[PDB]
Formats: sequence, structure tokens, C-alpha cells
Amino acid sequence: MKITNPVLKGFNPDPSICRAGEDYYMAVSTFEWFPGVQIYHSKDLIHWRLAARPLQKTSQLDMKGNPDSGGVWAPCLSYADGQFWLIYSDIKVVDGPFKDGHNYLVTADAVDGEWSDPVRLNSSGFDPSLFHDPSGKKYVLNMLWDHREKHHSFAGIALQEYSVSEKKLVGERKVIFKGTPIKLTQAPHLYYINDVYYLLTAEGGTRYEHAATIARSSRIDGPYEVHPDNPILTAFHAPSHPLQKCGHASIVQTHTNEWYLAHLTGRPIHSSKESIFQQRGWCPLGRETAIQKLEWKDGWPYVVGGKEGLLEVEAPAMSVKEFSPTYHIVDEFKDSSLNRHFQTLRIPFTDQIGSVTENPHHLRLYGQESLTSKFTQAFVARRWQSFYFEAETAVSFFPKNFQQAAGLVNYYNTENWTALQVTYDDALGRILELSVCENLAFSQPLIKKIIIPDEIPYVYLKVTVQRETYTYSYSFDQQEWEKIDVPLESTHLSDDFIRGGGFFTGAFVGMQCQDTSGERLPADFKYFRYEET
Amino acid sequence: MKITNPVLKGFNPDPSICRAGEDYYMAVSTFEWFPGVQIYHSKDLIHWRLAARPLQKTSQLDMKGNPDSGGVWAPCLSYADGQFWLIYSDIKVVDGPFKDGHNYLVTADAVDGEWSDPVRLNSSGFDPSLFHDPSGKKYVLNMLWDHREKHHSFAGIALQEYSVSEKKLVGERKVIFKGTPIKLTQAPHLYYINDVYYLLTAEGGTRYEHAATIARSSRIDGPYEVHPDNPILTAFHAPSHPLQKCGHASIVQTHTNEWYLAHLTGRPIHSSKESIFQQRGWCPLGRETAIQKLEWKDGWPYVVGGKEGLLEVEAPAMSVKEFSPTYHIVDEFKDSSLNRHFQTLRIPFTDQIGSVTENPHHLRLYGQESLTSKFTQAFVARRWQSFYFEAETAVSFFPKNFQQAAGLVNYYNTENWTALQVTYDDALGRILELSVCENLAFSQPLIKKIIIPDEIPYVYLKVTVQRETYTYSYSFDQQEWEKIDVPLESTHLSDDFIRGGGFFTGAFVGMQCQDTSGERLPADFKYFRYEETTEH
Ligand SMILES: O[C@@H]1[C@@H](O)[C@H](O[C@@H]2CO[C@@H](O)[C@H](O)[C@H]2O)OC[C@H]1O
Ligand SMILES: O[C@@H]1[C@@H](O)[C@H](O[C@@H]2CO[C@@H](O)[C@H](O)[C@H]2O)OC[C@H]1O
Repeated sequence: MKITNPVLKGFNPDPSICRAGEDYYMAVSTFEWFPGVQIYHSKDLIHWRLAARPLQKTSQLDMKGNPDSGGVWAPCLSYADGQFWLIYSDIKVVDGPFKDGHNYLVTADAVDGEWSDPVRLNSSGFDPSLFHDPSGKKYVLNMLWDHREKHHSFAGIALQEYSVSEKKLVGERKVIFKGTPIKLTQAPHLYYINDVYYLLTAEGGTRYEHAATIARSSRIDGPYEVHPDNPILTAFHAPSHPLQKCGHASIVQTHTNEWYLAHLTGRPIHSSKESIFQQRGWCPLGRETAIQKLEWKDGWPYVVGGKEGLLEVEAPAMSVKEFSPTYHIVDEFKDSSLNRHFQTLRIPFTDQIGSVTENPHHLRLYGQESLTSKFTQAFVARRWQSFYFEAETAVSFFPKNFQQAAGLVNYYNTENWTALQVTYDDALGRILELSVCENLAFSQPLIKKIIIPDEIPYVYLKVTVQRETYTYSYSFDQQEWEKIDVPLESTHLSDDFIRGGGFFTGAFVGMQCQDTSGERLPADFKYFRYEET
Repeated sequence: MKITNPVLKGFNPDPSICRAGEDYYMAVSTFEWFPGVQIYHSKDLIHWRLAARPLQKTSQLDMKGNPDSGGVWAPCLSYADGQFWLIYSDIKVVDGPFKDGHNYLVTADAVDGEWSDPVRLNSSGFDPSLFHDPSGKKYVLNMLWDHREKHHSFAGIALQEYSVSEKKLVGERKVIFKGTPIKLTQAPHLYYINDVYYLLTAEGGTRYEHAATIARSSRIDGPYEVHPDNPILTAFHAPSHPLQKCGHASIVQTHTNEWYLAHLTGRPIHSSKESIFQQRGWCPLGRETAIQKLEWKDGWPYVVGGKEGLLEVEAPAMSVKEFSPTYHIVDEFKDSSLNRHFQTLRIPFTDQIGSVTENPHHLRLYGQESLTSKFTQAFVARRWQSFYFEAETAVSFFPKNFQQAAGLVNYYNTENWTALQVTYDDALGRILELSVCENLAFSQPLIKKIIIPDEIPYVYLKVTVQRETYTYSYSFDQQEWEKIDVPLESTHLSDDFIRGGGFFTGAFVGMQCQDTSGERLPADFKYFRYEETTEH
């Protein structure tokens, strides 16, 4: 009867909420993880099921070589004229003065149906949004990226008409809003409400200064006046609040004439050696999606409970409906294709990297490139979505040289991961090795190599995650586990720990095989258990 | 007449020398520059002409997104059984514990003919090489990359048989050599000389500790005995020597029964307010190729003149054969094909970025991504090949917003370049802007903006390179020039300045257009001049 935030747990940022009659959908960004964009469905705003992942083919999304946290940034999902519209980006440069990336449009009739081939829109900035103006005309909003040395990089909100018949942006482009002193003006969404235009934006950047700003105007092109108690959403001032980084919002008006606001947020683990006011913490689950309720006064919306958001939010006047779980707690790969919660890095899942059919009821992975490669990785993984869980798998892998390895991986990006892999030692045979990579600093800490007897058909591998730490354990028969006494830090796989300009995903766990010799040696995984506790 | 080194000036590393009858060929690496591999041709070893660039299709080489100084590393060109064999690499990771990359083989009847589609070989290490054993067997050598924490990454030289009929490696591989205390053992090339196997390698890394070591064995798989005066080539001990980084060599026996050694080298610019011992210099021309004469004693080759290598080298007993230049000093773009000294970053030249046929007598570049992008840049460039030159172009470009810019660029990688571009300012109209990117730190130092009047159809742009410094200048009438008073440092476009694990190319100059608004706004370049000051 209450909305319990985050409604989308783990890596699920930049929520774009829309209503198709009485059905509610939210699209979230996926960056380098393939297939692109996740769409969730809900009938009550409390329970959400993973319904679709539109960008399924390289003709829609080609991300081989994309930088970490490049690819699909904030998307925009809308419904109008009997079809869904998805505006998405493919960001190619995430560091330095430029942010080279391109905005595209695909359409579909059903969210889980077949999506069109993309139409080129523009490249002038990220967070593109498609606004269906009451007049029938259509408009694309985005932030304007300004590379010039002396200018703040977030130059404001651009507006330009989209011609449906010509399938291109037309007319003149106009900057309609420059933002507030919070700056980093971002995430524009336009709304026609009571004959006036409301421009919702994000400001402050997506770390702990994040905020949602709103302004209004009589004309679509402004000038816009800013909310008198702006920002309407932020946790910048409340470091102990359990919801942090609260911004990048979208508004929905329900079919019950109620008002709600979806936004991203982070749930940080804290230091204890440090003050939370100075060290705001680390978010291994990345940026998650939460929903707040809005109330109106004098033509201005307000977040009920205050600007920081609540964990428990007043659900709308609608019939509750839960959904069946969309993954197996223990997946034995008996299904025809990979479950919808598994994703690959950058490229589609094809025989290049593995198969679910070649060895039935197994996931076969052909050894390809290492975990530091932005190109071709034989790696299938799924999100951390709880601070407390166990993941476990069983691998048949018989490597012949030290350049072959396969096993269980916990992963943030190409420079930040840990891996417990079956590999080969030329003087010891098959061994089990722990490899740790922290901002490209690589170590293999076990001084005592773990030998695997030759006739063990399956090495059982398991990770136990307990909030701020996690540990690996292994078994040669499943009913007898041995724990590796190296406590790994969960905070080292978080938005707030990794270096670089792209820090936008979250921790993953999955099965991986690599063969840097060229032989493409396969690794057979009998099952994958993901059990939150 | 002597051989004058370097024989290939500017960015021309990892020479693989090769002989077909009385014709000599040398392949060099090209990294992210497309098309891949440069093959030069010679009949006297003194004069070399740019003859072919084999890897022209995305089916042979797909480098979109490749890191700076990834892509085509050291190649191997050989001639046997009436055809050419090219072994090349595509490196995808250049930083950190791994070096993910793949080695391929392609063949052709002539170097400037159509090359085959690639056969996969292995992925175990770079510097792959094909050996043609007198028994008719074929073998692939390459270094072995060890990623493990406690091990030196250069784990020795691997050897494995290649089956021509099965189009794949067969049998087991074996490490046949582990190097000397110089380590970083790489660049393996096998030679069968009077019933003895000689294994040539590079050691020391490609900076100032570079060396060429050689060893011999009665059997192909070792054990190998190292040269008694090893290494046979290096300038590590001679900081003042005009050739530095001397290593990564290959040997050829001429049809005159003489022996020569092709190797890479750097010609550094030195600061005479810095220790020549501590700071060995900066090479904006990258790694170039030189040739040394060999001489034998007791079954060991020695480099004539000492192991530092000579600047002037005794030529083989062959007739001089000079070649006419393969580029125009002023290229006016009247051909429907880009001159062979022009390259693009990572991808083919297609309508996606440019056209020489849409506006006749112009190079039209369609505005695409910035100079920091590893994907789709409308950028056509050619090597710095002298310390003294000027390059010049003329651009027709009418930008309508600040995200459109086109002009003349000096470039090393995506983090290191300068650019003089026609662009647009909301308050001032068309302006000429100087942009500087030093290891991704970005500046635009002109305080007073240069206003371009609306009546000006072409803006003329020039760079004048004078060894350690270069300067841009511009003109609205081709005859009256104004110098932009900020001296730029040529040493910042050098192997020795840029950060990261990939530092393997060299400085380029070329024409560029970017449009990060999305409109693909075209810029038309009327000509490109590149004129070396041979007087110096
Ligand atoms: O576009 C989305 C936003 O949530 C956010 O956008 C900005 C990207 O650059 C960062 O430096 C800013 O902090 C951030 O606000 O991140 C990317 C994507 O998730
Ligand atoms: O493969 C060629 C070699 O000349 C050289 O190989 C090594 C690559 O890693 C660097 O750290 C070493 O110094 C270098 O010797 O560079 C690449 C290519 O030119």
C-alpha cells in the first residue's frame, strides 16, 4: 500500500516515466551493457517488472570499443499517437573538453515488440528528450555541451523542432534556459500543464550535489521563471539521509489525477573513519530509481516530505498488482535464450563469445579478451541489487596454458574488477587464482596457489556479499566449501571509487572466460545462482 | 653514393625488410592510421618509394574505437613460393596488465595488388613473424605476453608450426629463447644461414634502452647461444649519438651477396638546459627506419662502424635507382582519389567523413567528431617528415554555431594536438580560433579573437615548423600573412611527451572539420601544401 524506494534496485539510473493509458513504464540507461536500455512495467507504481530491452541489434547500437560509462546515457521514453518513442544517446567520449556522442530515435507499437531502425537527431549534447506539444508539433530538448575553455560546459537547454514527416530536426535551434547558480543544467523535460510550460531539469551533477530544478513559462521558448523554493529535490544538505544524489527527475500524471516524480538516487556505504559531511560514501549498487509524490500549490509542484525524498511514499489510488519474478534464483540454462537479467559488455551475445545450445543446459563461453578490454569479452553478468547476497556457479574448464582462465567475476569497469578463475600453471597444473584490479593496478594476492586435482569435473565458485565487504569461497564437490581469506571491499566497485570521467554504472557479478592465446578454449557453466538474503 | 639514414623519414617504425629477386621491400607499422601497413620499395637500398598500403578494407582491419597507438604494431613481410606474406597485428589494449591483440596473415602476388582476407594465427603476443624453413615447413614466431603479477611481461619467444594447407597453427608451441638481462625480448625473426639458425630479437623496450640482440642454434627450437659481443646494435650507452632507440631490426642478404640490417631509430631534439644523460630527448618525427651494413666473423654478424649505427652507410654494389616523388608539393585535389601519403584515423575514407568528388578540385570534409574521439573523425593527415617545413591549406567553411570548426591541425593522438580552425561565435560571427590539447588539458590562449569578414570565401592557413617550435599563421588573400604570436612546442607532439602505454606513432599535419551539433556541415579544402626546407 506504500511505495518502497528504491523501486528499481541496483544499477538503474536516469528514470524516464511515461503513461500509456493505465500502464506505466520507465526507461533507464545502460551505458556499455548490452542489449541497450531497460524498460520496466508497473500497474501500481509500487511493483515493477523488467519488460523490454529495446536496443537489440548492432544496427541500433554499435558499442564495440566504447569507453567505460560511454554508450547509452539518459534515455527518454514517451507515448503519443498510438506508439512509443525512445530517444537515446551513444556517447563516444567521456573525458576531456568534448563529449562526442549522438542522439537517436526509435519507435515501436508495444514496448516489448520490435523497435524501428534509428533516426539521426543531433549530436549537440546528452539527455535528449522528445516533447509532444499539444499543437501536434514535436520538439527535441537536450543540454548544450560547450567545449570552450572559458565557458562552463553545461551551456543550457537547447530546443529544436522535430519534423515527423521529414524524419529530421528542422528550423532553428534555440537555447531556452540557462539554469540557476547550481549549474550543470541537465536532463530537460517539458510539460504542458494548465496552459503553461514547465521545464524540469537536473543540476549540480550526479554526485552528492545532485538536484532537480523546475521552471515555468507561457511560451515553449521562454523566458522561464524558476520555482521560488528551488531546487524541488536534493539531498545535498542532508548527508545522513538514506537517499542521496537525488536528481534527474521525470514527472507523470496518473490516470487517477495524481502526480508523481521518478528520480535517480544512491544509497552509500559510509566510512566510520570519516565524517559523512566530508566523505559522503560509496555506492556499489550505483544509481537506483526512486519515486516521490508531488503536491501542488499556486501552480508549483512540491515533493511531499521535503526535498530529500522518502523511503516510504504514498502509493496512488490504484489496484495493487505484483508480478512473477523474471529470473531463476538458480538458473540451469535450460531455457532457449539467456535470461533477461543477464547482459554482455558492448556486443551482442553470439557464437563469437558463447552459446546456450552447443552444450545444452550449460552456458558455454569461448575464451576471448581479458577483463580490461573494451572490445570482445566472453563475459555474461547481472547487477548487484542487494547489499546482502550470494552468487554461485559451477565451471567445467580444462586450460592448457597460463593465458586461459575462466570463472566468477565481480565487475565495475575494465579497470575495476576481481575474478576467481580456473587457470593453468606450467609447474602445478590446473589452479584456482584470485586476480584483483583496482583502477588498473593489478595484483594476484594468494601466496599459496590452490591446486585442483585433475579429475574434478566441476569447480564450484561462490561469492558472499555482506554490505561493505565480500569474500570468495570454492568447493570441489559443492557440499564442502573453503573460504579464501582475502576480504575484498565492496566500495572499490562503486561510482565513487573508480577513476575517470565516466562513473555511471554499478557492480555486476557473472561468469567469464578468457583465452589470450587464440585457441578460444570453451568453458561450460552448469548453473548460476543469485540469491539475495 | 652512400645510404643516408634514416631511409624512411618520419613515423616509420618496425622495419621488416624483404627481397624478391632484385627488388627490395620494407614494411613498417601504422598503428591507428588507416589504411594499415606501409610498404616501401627499393632497388639500391639508398632510395625508397612508398609502394603500397595493403590493409584497405574493414574486413582486413577494423580499428574503430582502438586506443591511441593500438592497432597495427610491428608487421612481418616475406616473399616465398612466388607470393608475398604479411603477418600483422591488431592491438586492442595498450595499458595495464594485459595486451589484448590478435595476429593475422594475408597474402598477395604483388605488394600493390589486392591482398587476401586474413587468416587468424594466435593472440598470445605481438611482433608476429613468419619463417620459411628450407624443409618447406612454415613457422610463426612471436613474443609471449605474461600478464601475471610476479612475472616480467615479456616471457620469451614462442614458436609454432603454421600449416599452409589447413590455414592455421598446428602442433604445440614452445618457448625457444628467453633473452638476456636487457629483457623485454621481442621482435623475433629467424634466419637460416649455412645450416645454422640465427634468432634476431629486440630488447630493452623502444625508448632509449632499445637494442638488437642475436643468437644462434643448430636446431630451430634451441638452445640458442647469445652473440659474444651482444647486443649488436644499441645507442643506450651513447646519449649524444645522432641515432637513438636503435633496435627492432631485420636482416636481408642482397643479390650481390651482401648483408644489411634495417632497424628503427629516433632522432631526438635536446634541451640545452637539461642533462643529456637525464633527458635523452623528444622525437616529434617518431620512430624512423635506418639501414646498417653487416659484416661477419666466426659465424657472428657485426654492425659496420660500431653498434651505435652510422648516419652514412656503404651502399650495395647495385646501380643507383632514384624515384620521382609520390606526392605533390601542392596537392590541388584534382584527382578522385586521395594521395597515398594521406591517411585517416582508424576508419576508411568514405562519404561518412569526406569526398574528393562532390565538389571538384576540393577535399570536402563533413563535420564529425572532435579531435579527442577514437571513432569517427573527418581528419585527413600526413606525416611530419622533416624538422623544417611548412604546410598550408585553404578552407571554405561557413559555420553557424560554436560546435562547428574546420581547419589545419598538428596531431599526435586524441589527447595531444593543436588546431587552427574557422569557427563561429554568437557575438562576433566567423572567427579563427587556436585550440591546444596537451595530454587532454585543453586551452584556447588567444585573448583577442580573430574576426573573419563575411566577404572572405577562403581562409588561408599555414604552419611553419622550425625544429623545437612551430607557429601558425593565416591570410585572407593568399599573399598577406599574419603570424599568430604563440610559439608551440614541437616536442609536445612526440613519443617522449605523451602519457599512457601507447607512445608509438609520430606527429601529423592535415585538414580537419568537426561538427558536434549534428548537421554534418561541410568544409571545402582547395589545396594542401607540404614543403620541406631542405636547406634546413
Ligand atoms: O546523463 C546522465 C546523467 O545522470 C549524468 O550526467 C552528467 C554526466 O557528466 C557528469 O560529470 C555529471 O556529473 C553528470 O550529471 O551522468 C550520465 C548519465 O547517467
Ligand atoms: O611492437 C613494436 C615494438 O617496437 C614496441 O613494442 C613494445 C611495446 O610496449 C612498449 O612498452 C615497449 O617499450 C615496446 O618495445 O612498440 C610497439 C611496436 O612499435
